[PDB]
Amino acid sequence: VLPNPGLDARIPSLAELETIEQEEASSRPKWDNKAQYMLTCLGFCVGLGNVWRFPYLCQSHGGGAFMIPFLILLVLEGIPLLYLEFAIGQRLRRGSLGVWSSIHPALKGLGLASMLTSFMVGLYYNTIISWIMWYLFNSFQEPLPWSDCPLNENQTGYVDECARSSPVDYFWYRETLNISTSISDSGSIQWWMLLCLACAWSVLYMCTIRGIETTGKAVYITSTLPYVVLTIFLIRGLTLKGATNGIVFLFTPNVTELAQPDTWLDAGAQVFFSFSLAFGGLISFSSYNSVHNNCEKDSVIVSIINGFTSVYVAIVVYSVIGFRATQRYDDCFSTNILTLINGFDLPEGNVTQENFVDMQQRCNASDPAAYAQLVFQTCDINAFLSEAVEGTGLAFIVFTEAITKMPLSPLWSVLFFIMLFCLGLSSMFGNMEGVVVPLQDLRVIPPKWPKEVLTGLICLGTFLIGFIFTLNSGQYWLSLLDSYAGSIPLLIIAFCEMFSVVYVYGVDRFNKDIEFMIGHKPNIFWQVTWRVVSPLLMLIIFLFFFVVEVSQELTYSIWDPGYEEFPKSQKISYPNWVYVVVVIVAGVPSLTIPGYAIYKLIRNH
Amino acid sequence: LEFLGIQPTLGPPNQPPVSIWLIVFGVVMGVIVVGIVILIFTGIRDR
Ligand SMILES: *[C@@H]1O[C@H](CO)[C@@H](O[C@@H]2O[C@H](CO)[C@@H](O)[C@H](O)[C@H]2NC(C)=O)[C@H](O)[C@H]1NC(C)=O
Ligand SMILES: Cc1cc(OCC(=O)NC(C)C)cc(C)c1Cl
Ligand SMILES: *[C@@H]1O[C@H](CO)[C@@H](O)[C@H](O)[C@H]1NC(C)=O
Repeated sequence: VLPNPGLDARIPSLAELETIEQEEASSRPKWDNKAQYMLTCLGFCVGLGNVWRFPYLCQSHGGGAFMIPFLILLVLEGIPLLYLEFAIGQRLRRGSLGVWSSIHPALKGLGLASMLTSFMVGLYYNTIISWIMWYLFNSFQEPLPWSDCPLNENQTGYVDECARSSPVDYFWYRETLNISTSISDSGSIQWWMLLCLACAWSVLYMCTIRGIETTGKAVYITSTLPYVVLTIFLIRGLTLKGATNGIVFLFTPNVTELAQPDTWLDAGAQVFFSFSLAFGGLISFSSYNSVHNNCEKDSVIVSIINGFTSVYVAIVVYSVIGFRATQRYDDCFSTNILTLINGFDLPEGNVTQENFVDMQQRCNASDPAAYAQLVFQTCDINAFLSEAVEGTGLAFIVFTEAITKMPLSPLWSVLFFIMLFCLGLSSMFGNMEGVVVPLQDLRVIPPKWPKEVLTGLICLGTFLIGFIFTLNSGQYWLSLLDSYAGSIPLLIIAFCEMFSVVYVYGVDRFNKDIEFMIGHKPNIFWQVTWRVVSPLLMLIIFLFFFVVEVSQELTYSIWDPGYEEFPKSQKISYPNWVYVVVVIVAGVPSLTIPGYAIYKLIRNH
Repeated sequence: LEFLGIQPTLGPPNQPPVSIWLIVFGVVMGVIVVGIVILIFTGIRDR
């Protein structure tokens, strides 16, 4: 009903907008061609959405049809709210804290909330990009370390840890991570990891030191390289033995997985993370555009590009998974043939894949008590594809071992890690601007010490706070933080977004703005979504999440070298010592929202 | 050609002498420091 008095005294009026047109240039670096602006936006969106998130356990837990709801959920939450965003910054010529400071200053809570969310996201994406570039460093050599076990001091055999497990598994978990046996124990400083993280921070600083002007120069290649590499990796993927089995595995769904509604929750959280709304970055890009700049069509163009790139990534990754499964199945069948051949002294080349069962039963029927001691393996296809990684291994302990079975292994590994580097750089650009803009807009520092040193001090702050993940057990810490990235606070600021837009800001004003700078009166579905139907879903899914989470199943996997059937999974639940951290990391913003409102109510009303 | 009781033992390889990744990181760090210094010089020079 718009109960706010003096609603116009703070928003830039139409006459003021006309006057400020084409006269202000200081502190507001004008963009180049708007196509480059969409390029940066789409690159940041795909970079944040894809790496470490889509092919993560989100993709490999549903294992197939998981993605079908997601796309639908797109049109139920992506297009509307992204249309609600991408234009507030355009109208107000300011974002971050400006939007929620200039309108209804009583709450002003989404500002610091988005600040904290972006800082949390960056704090761990820096570790992720550090690991990616460390794996890049160890390339550029024919004998890739993740290809053969290191012989121990005996000079004739491998270590038991490397022998029982895989070579690549040992290289990731021991040579690089040096992971601990629990969370309670702390290891060394892992100097090489810290040095790599320092190099990552340095290159991120170099690629953006002055703001958008430096960012755009790098974007022209950062947002285009991965796209060119994905196609060549795909076309290499099809021309592989046993491929196109993963594709038909992905296409075929199971109904029972659709029946369980946790996949709905995961798809909603994933689309919200991927499109990167309620982050402050998009409003910050949009705050430096002309008033008459088109916004409705470029938004759907970006959305379609993101939706197609997701399908492309899924197709490539499942083609590789299918190739790996076929190779493993072939090796197992060859071993099964060889054991019978050795046991029964048959000619080599008589028992093939097509005539294995009949000969296997004929040898058994010839003479019992000699076939009995033979131990056969029951490996079968459609079960090797189902084996998925619990986390972080889909690009480190799976894709590398598939690379090692291809002709140009080092160069192809280099290209793969370069594409991951580029995507991580795009995401870091977006997050870094999204956190650094509100600090400058807050005017917490005087004109002196300009942005060149402000970015330096904030980047150093991030560098010296990110030492925790460099510890031996730090990986475990990351496991407990990523699961709280798209946590409750992000959803609550999301729920705040549109009801503040539709119940505080005049929707008629927004419509008049659309007819002013865009025209093409928005369709009925747009307003009905902006008012009702669309705002409720997230509330329902949040209530469903709250109902589900009462059945706590928190548990972090452990390497556990001192453990029988060592190449397996370890369940240890969680120590209560970190439980208080959930209190620290979650629920803080709710303390600050009502304070100013109650203070004003008791001071004036 | 296996003799079923005699196993090969003299096959130890060692190709990389000293940590080529160290030299790769060194050249990357050099290139990135050059970028830092040129960017800061251009920034402080542009009035
Ligand atoms: C092959 O080895 C199995 C190992 O037991 C035996 O098969 C028996 O006969 C039929 C096979 O259809 C089964 O119902 C029995 O359970 C099997 N075990 C027995 C009787 O102890 C047998 O040595 C061989 N069977 C054939 C068909 O060659
Ligand atoms: C873009 C991409 C992401 C991806 O996800 C795995 C992953 O994120 N690993 C990081 C944790 C390093 C896998 C693949 C093959 C590709 Cl192409
Ligand atoms: C149903 O999804 C589950 C995953 O738990 C799995 O057992 C199977 O791949 C699917 N069912 C069939 C018949 O394929």
